[PDB]
Amino acid sequence: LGFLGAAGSTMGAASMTLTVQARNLLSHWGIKQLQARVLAVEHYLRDQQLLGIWGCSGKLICCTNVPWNSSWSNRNLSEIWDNMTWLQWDKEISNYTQIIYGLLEESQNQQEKNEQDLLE
Amino acid sequence: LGFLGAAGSTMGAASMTLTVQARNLLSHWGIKQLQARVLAVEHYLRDQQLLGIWGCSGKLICCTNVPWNSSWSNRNLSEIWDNMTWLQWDKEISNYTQIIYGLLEESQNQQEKNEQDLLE
Amino acid sequence: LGFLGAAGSTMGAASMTLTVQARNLLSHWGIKQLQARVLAVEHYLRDQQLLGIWGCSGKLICCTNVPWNSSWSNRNLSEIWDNMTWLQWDKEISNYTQIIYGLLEESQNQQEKNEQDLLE
Amino acid sequence: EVQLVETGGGLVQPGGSLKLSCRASGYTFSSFAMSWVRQAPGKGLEWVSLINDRGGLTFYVDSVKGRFTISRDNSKNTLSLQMHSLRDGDTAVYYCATGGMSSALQSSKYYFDFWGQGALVTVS
Amino acid sequence: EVQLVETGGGLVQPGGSLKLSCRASGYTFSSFAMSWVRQAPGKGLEWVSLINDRGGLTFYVDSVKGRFTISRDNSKNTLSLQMHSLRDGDTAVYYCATGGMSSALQSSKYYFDFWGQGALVTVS
Amino acid sequence: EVQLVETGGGLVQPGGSLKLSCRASGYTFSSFAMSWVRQAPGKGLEWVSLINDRGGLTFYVDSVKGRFTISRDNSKNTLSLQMHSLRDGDTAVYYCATGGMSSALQSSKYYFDFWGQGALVTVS
Amino acid sequence: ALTQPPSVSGSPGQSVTISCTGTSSDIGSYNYVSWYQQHPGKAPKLMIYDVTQRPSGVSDRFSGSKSGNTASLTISGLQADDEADYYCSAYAGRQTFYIFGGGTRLTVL
Amino acid sequence: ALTQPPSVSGSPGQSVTISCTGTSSDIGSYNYVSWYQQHPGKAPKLMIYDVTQRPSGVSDRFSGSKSGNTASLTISGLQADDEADYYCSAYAGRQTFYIFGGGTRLTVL
Amino acid sequence: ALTQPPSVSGSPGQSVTISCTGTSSDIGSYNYVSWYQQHPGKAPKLMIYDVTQRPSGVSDRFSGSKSGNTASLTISGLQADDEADYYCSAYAGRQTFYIFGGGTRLTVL
Ligand SMILES: *[C@@H]1O[C@H](CO[C@@H]2O[C@@H](C)[C@@H](O)[C@@H](O)[C@@H]2O)[C@@H](O)[C@H](O)[C@H]1NC(C)=O
Ligand SMILES: *[C@@H]1O[C@H](CO[C@@H]2O[C@@H](C)[C@@H](O)[C@@H](O)[C@@H]2O)[C@@H](O)[C@H](O)[C@H]1NC(C)=O
Ligand SMILES: *[C@@H]1O[C@H](CO[C@@H]2O[C@@H](C)[C@@H](O)[C@@H](O)[C@@H]2O)[C@@H](O)[C@H](O)[C@H]1NC(C)=O
Ligand SMILES: *[C@@H]1O[C@H](CO[C@@H]2O[C@@H](C)[C@@H](O)[C@@H](O)[C@@H]2O)[C@@H](O)[C@H](O)[C@H]1NC(C)=O
Ligand SMILES: *[C@@H]1O[C@H](CO[C@@H]2O[C@@H](C)[C@@H](O)[C@@H](O)[C@@H]2O)[C@@H](O)[C@H](O)[C@H]1NC(C)=O
Ligand SMILES: *[C@@H]1O[C@H](CO[C@@H]2O[C@@H](C)[C@H](O)[C@@H](O)[C@@H]2O)[C@@H](O)[C@H](O)[C@H]1NC(C)=O
Ligand SMILES: *[C@@H]1O[C@H](CO)[C@@H](O)[C@H](O)[C@H]1NC(C)=O
Ligand SMILES: *[C@@H]1O[C@H](CO)[C@@H](O)[C@H](O)[C@H]1NC(C)=O
Ligand SMILES: *[C@@H]1O[C@H](CO)[C@@H](O)[C@H](O)[C@H]1NC(C)=O
Ligand SMILES: *[C@@H]1O[C@H](CO)[C@@H](O)[C@H](O)[C@H]1NC(C)=O
Ligand SMILES: *[C@@H]1O[C@H](CO)[C@@H](O)[C@H](O)[C@H]1NC(C)=O
Ligand SMILES: *[C@@H]1O[C@H](CO)[C@@H](O)[C@H](O)[C@H]1NC(C)=O
Ligand SMILES: *[C@@H]1O[C@H](CO)[C@@H](O)[C@H](O)[C@H]1NC(C)=O
Ligand SMILES: *[C@@H]1O[C@H](CO)[C@@H](O)[C@H](O)[C@H]1NC(C)=O
Ligand SMILES: *[C@@H]1O[C@H](CO)[C@@H](O)[C@H](O)[C@H]1NC(C)=O
Repeated sequence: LGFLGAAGSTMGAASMTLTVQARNLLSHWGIKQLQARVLAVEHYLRDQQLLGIWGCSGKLICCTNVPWNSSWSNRNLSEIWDNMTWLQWDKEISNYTQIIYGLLEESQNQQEKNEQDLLE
Repeated sequence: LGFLGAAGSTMGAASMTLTVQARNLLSHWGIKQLQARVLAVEHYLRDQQLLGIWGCSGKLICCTNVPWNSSWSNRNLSEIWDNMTWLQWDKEISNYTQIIYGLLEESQNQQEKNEQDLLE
Repeated sequence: LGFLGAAGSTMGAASMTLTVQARNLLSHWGIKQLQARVLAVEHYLRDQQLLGIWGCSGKLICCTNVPWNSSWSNRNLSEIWDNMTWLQWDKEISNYTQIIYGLLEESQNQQEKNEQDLLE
Repeated sequence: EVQLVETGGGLVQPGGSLKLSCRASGYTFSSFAMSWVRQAPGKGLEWVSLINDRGGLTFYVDSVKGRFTISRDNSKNTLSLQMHSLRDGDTAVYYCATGGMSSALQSSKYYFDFWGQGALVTVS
Repeated sequence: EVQLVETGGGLVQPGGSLKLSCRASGYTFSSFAMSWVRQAPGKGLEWVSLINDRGGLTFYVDSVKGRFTISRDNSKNTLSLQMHSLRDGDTAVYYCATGGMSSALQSSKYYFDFWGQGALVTVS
Repeated sequence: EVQLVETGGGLVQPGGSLKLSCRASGYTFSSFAMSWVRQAPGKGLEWVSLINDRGGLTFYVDSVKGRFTISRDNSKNTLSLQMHSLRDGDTAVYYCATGGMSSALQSSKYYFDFWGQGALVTVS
Repeated sequence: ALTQPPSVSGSPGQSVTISCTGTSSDIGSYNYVSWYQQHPGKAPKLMIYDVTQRPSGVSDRFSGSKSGNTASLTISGLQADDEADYYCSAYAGRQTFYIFGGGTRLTVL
Repeated sequence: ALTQPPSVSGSPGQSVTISCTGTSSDIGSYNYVSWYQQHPGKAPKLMIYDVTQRPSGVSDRFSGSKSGNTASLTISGLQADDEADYYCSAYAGRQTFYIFGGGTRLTVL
Repeated sequence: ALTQPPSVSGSPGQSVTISCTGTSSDIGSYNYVSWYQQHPGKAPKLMIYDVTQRPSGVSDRFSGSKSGNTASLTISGLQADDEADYYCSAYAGRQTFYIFGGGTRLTVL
C-alpha cells in the first residue's frame, strides 16, 4: 500500500495507486544537493507541461481521441490489463512512445481550434 | 485592499481577496538565499499538486462531494461565515485537517473511475 | 517550423505553433548558473499562475468574457490576424496590458462566485 | 420595519412594453435575493422571476423567458422588471418579494419572507 | 456453475413498495455489471435497470426512473432492487441477470451472460 | 470569377444512396466554410448542411441528421455530400454554396456569398 | 400545479386542516414547502416555511407537516380573524423553481 | 419558417417593399438577415447581407432595413428586369442555423 | 421496440430464419445484437451475442447475422428441442440502453 507497493501487481490493480506515486515526486558542500532539488523540480514541471499540452491537465487518468495502433501492440485488453505489470508494459512499447506523444499533441491542437470556432 | 488586508475580516468577506494572496506566493554568501527560493518553489508546487489530486486544479474556490461531519465542527453557517476570521477557523479545526484531506483524495479517485467508465 | 520560426509570419499563422514555443520554455563557479535556472522556473510558474487566476489553466488558447475596447486598438480582425505579426501587435498594445490583465482577473472572480451559487 | 414598495406602470396596449420597479427599505438590500410573483385577478400566485443578491444570476418561468428581463441596483435599493410583447394574458398584480434563493455561505431560503403591495398591470 | 437466485417478495398493493434481492455464486461477483430484466405475464422481455460492478453508476428505463433504486453489495455477493409506488403495470417476473455492461479496461459486454429464474411480483 | 460546379447524381430509388460532389475554383477554397441548400421543385430554399473550412465541424438540419454526411478535401478543392436512405421527400435541386460560417479570427458571415447551379436529385 | 382544496371551514375553537398534494419531483423530493396567508385585497404573508417552521411574528396556532407527496397546514385554535386564502408552494428543482396551488378559502363559522 | 408575401408589384420607376416577418428568437435576436434574388431557372444571387449591406456587384437600388421582428427589402428605381423570386433568410441560433421564407414573386408592370 | 415475426416454423432438418428489424439509431449503428432462447416457464438462455458470436455451451446450428437495420438468427439442423420463444435485443445508445422485440414462437413440424 506504500510507494511502489503495487509495482509487482498487474496494470489493472496498480492503476488504483496513482496518488501514492504522484505524491512522492515532490519532497562547495551543499551545492550538489541544491542542484538535485532544482533538477527534480524541472523534471516534474516538464511532465506537467506535457500533460497540459495533451489536454490532461489536472487529472491522473486521461482519455484521448487518438486511436490505438495494433502495430504498436497487438495484445488484447485481458492480456494486458489483467496479465502484465506496468514495468513489463513499459518495456514492450518503449520504441513507439515518441510516436504516441506526437499524436497526442496534434490531436489537442485540433481540438482547441475547433472549440474556439464553436464559440463564435 | 493589499496583501493580508482582510486577515482580520470575517470569512465571508476575506474570501473575496483570494487572488491578492495567491499572487504573493511567487516572487558561501548567496547560498542560503537560493535555498530559500528553491524551498519556496517546492512548497508552492506541493500545494498545487494537492489541488490537482483533489480535482480543484486551476481554481481558487472548489466544491467537492465530501460531506461535512458535525464532529469536526458543529457551528452553523452564520457562526462560520458572517462572523469568525480565517485565522480563528483554522485553529478551531486544525486537528481534522488530515482527515479531511484524506477524504478528498478518496473522493476524487472514485470520481475518476466513474468518469472513465461513462466514456466507454 | 522550429522554435520562433513563425516569428516573421502573421498572427493567424503563428497561432498554430504555440506548442513549439511552449516546450522550449523549460530546459563559487556554477552558482550563477543555478541562479539562472531557479529564476527561469520562477518565471514559468508566474505565467502559469496568472493563467490559473484568469481561468485559462491547462490550455494554450482561452476565450474570456472581457469585451475588447476600441480605445486599446481600433483595427479590424482581417487586419490584425492577416496583415500583422505578433511582434508588431505586442508593441501596438503594450500600454494596455495591465488594464487588460486587471479586467481578466475581475471577470474570473465573478465567474467563480456565480458558479458557486449555482451549485447550492 | 421592512418595506417593499412597487412604483410600477398602469394600462398598456398588447405588444408594447411596461417597466416595473420596487424600492426597498428596512434591511440590507444587497443581502437578499429577490423575485417577482404574479397574481391574475381571478387566480392564485405564480412565480415569474428570480434574481441573485449580486445581480449576476437570473431565472425565469419559461412562459416569460423570451419576453421579460429582471434586474437590480444595489446602490439605489431597487428591484426592476422590464416586460416586452405584453400578452393580454399577462394582466395581473405583480408583487415585489424578498426571498426565493440564497447564496452558498448563507442559510437556505426557498420561501418568500417579505412582500410589497403589488402593482396592477393591465394589458388591453 | 453460475447461479443467480432471486429471493423476492409476493403480492403487494398498488402504491406500496417491494424489495427484491438476488444472491449470486460461482463467479467473481465484483467482476461483473448486473441488471434487472422484466417480463410481464403476457409479454416479452424489457430492460429495467443497470448497475456498475463497483456500485457507483446506475441507469434506469424512463418508466421507473423516479421510482426504482438499484443497488449492490460486493461483500455479500448481493444485488438488490427497491421498487416504489408499484403500478399495476409493474406486475412481472423480475429476473436477476449478469451482463449489460463492462468497465473501461475490460472487453465489452452489452449482452446478458447469466440469468436467474425470476421473482414474481404482483400488484393488486 | 468564382465558380462552383456540381457534378451530382440522377434518378434513384428510395432507400438507396446517392453521392454529390462540387468542384470549386477562383478563390482560396480553404478560406471558406461551405454548405448545401436544397430546393424542392415547387418550393423555396432550405438549408441542409454546413461544413467548416478545415473539415472538422459539421452541422445538419434535423430532417437529414441521421442520414447525410458532409465532407471536404481541400487538396482537391472538392466539397461532397453522401446521402443515405433516400426519402422521396429528398427530391430537390441541391446547390453548392460558399458561406454560412466563419472561423473566429475572421469577419463573420452567416449568409451565402456564392452559388453553384445545382444538381438535380430525384428519388422515386 | 399543486392541488389544495377549496372551502375548508370550521367554527372558532375548532381545528382545521388544509392539505396540499404535489408530485414526487416536488413535495416528495424537497423539504422546501411554505404556506402563505392572503387576506382579500392584501399581499400574502408568510406563515410556514421549510415544511414545519414558522417565522417570528406569527402564532403557534399555525403548524405545518408532510408525508409522501402531501403537505398540510394545521390551524388549531381557529379565530374569526383567520378568514383568508391560504396558499401552498414548493421548490421543485432548478428548471421549475416554484410552483403554487390555488387558494383555499378558509371560512370561519 | 419566415413569412414574406406573394404577388408584390409596381411599374418601372416605382419603389416596392418586400417585407419578411420572423420571430423573436430569430430576426428579433440576430442581425444576420440576407436577401437573395432568384431569376426562374437560375441559382440564387446574394443581394443583401447583415440586414443592410450589399455586395460589390449589385446596384444601390437595393437596400435592406429592419425593426422588431420584421426585415424588409426596398427596391427603388424598379426596372423591368427586376422580375424575380426574392427570398429572405436569417440566422436563427446554433441549433437551427438557417431559416428561409417562401419566395416573393416580384412583378414589374 | 424491435420487430421480429410470430410463428416461424419448419420440420426437423429444415433451416429456419427469424428476422429482427430495428432502426438506424439501433441495429444500424451498434454491433451489439444478441439473441435469447426462452422455453416457457424458464429464464432465457443466451444463444448469440455481438451479432455473430455464440457462447460456449451452445451448438453451431445457431448463427447470427445482420445487414442494414435488420438482424437475423438462422437455425440449421432444426431439432424438436428447439421449440422456444426466441428474442432479439440490441444496444441502442446511452439514453435507451436496451431494447427487445416480442417473442418469436418457433414451432418444429
Ligand atoms: C486474448 O487472446 C488470448 C489468446 O492469446 C494468444 O497468445 C498471446 C500471447 C498472443 O500471441 C495472442 O495474439 C494469441 O492469440 C485469448 O485466449 C483470450 O480469450 C483473448 N481475450 C480477449 C478479451 O479477447
Ligand atoms: C463522523 O464523525 C464520527 C465521530 O468520530 C470522531 O471524528 C472522526 C472524524 C475521527 O477523528 C474519529 O477518530 C473521532 O472519534 C464518526 O464515528 C463517523 O463515522 C463520521 N461520519 C462521517 C460520515 O464521516
Ligand atoms: C446559528 O446559531 C446562532 C447562535 O446559536 C447559539 O450559539 C452557538 C454558538 C451554539 O452554542 C448554539 O447551540 C446556540 O443556540 C443562532 O442565534 C441562529 O439562529 C442559528 N441559525 C439558524 C438558521 O438557526
Ligand atoms: C474604453 O476606454 C475608454 C478610454 O479610457 C482611456 O484611454 C485608454 C486608451 C486607456 O489609456 C485608459 O487607461 C484611459 O482611461 C473608457 O472611458 C471606457 O470606459 C472604456 N470602455 C468600456 C467598453 O467600458
Ligand atoms: C479593415 O480595415 C482596412 C483599412 O481601413 C483603413 O485603414 C485602417 C488602418 C483604419 O484607419 C480604417 O478606419 C481605415 O478605413 C479595410 O480596407 C478593410 O476592408 C477592413 N476590413 C473589414 C472586414 O471591414
Ligand atoms: C498504423 O501503423 C501502420 C504501420 O506502422 C508504421 O511503421 C512502424 C515501423 C512504426 O512503429 C508505426 O508507428 C507506423 O505507424 C501505418 O502504416 C498506419 O498508417 C498506422 N495507422 C494509424 C491510424 O496511425
Ligand atoms: C503476486 O502473485 C500472486 C500469485 O502467484 C498473487 O496472489 C498476489 O496477489 C500477487 N501480489 C501482488 C502485490 O500483486
Ligand atoms: C495470460 O495470457 C495467457 C495466454 O495464453 C492466458 O492463458 C492466461 O489466462 C492469461 N492470464 C490472465 C490473468 O489474463
Ligand atoms: C525496439 O527495437 C529494437 C530493434 O533492434 C528491439 O531490439 C527492441 O527490443 C525494441 N523494443 C521495444 C519492443 O520496445
Ligand atoms: C473591524 O470590525 C468592525 C466592527 O467592530 C467593522 O466595522 C470593520 O469593518 C472591521 N474591519 C475589518 C478589516 O474587517
Ligand atoms: C461568532 O458568533 C457566535 C454566535 O453569536 C458566537 O457564539 C461566537 O463566539 C462568535 N465568534 C468568535 C469567532 O469568537
Ligand atoms: C487538538 O488536539 C490537542 C491534543 O490532544 C488538544 O489539546 C486540543 O484541545 C485539540 N483541539 C481541538 C479543537 O479539539
Ligand atoms: C514572408 O513574406 C512572404 C511575402 O513576401 C510570404 O510569402 C512568406 O510566407 C512570409 N514568411 C513567413 C514565415 O510567413
Ligand atoms: C492584406 O490586405 C490586402 C488588401 O489591402 C489583401 O489583399 C491581403 O490578402 C491581406 N494579407 C495577408 C498577408 O493575408
Ligand atoms: C504608449 O505610451 C507612450 C507614452 O508613455 C507613447 O509615447 C506611445 O506612443 C504609446 N504607444 C502607442 C502604440 O501608442
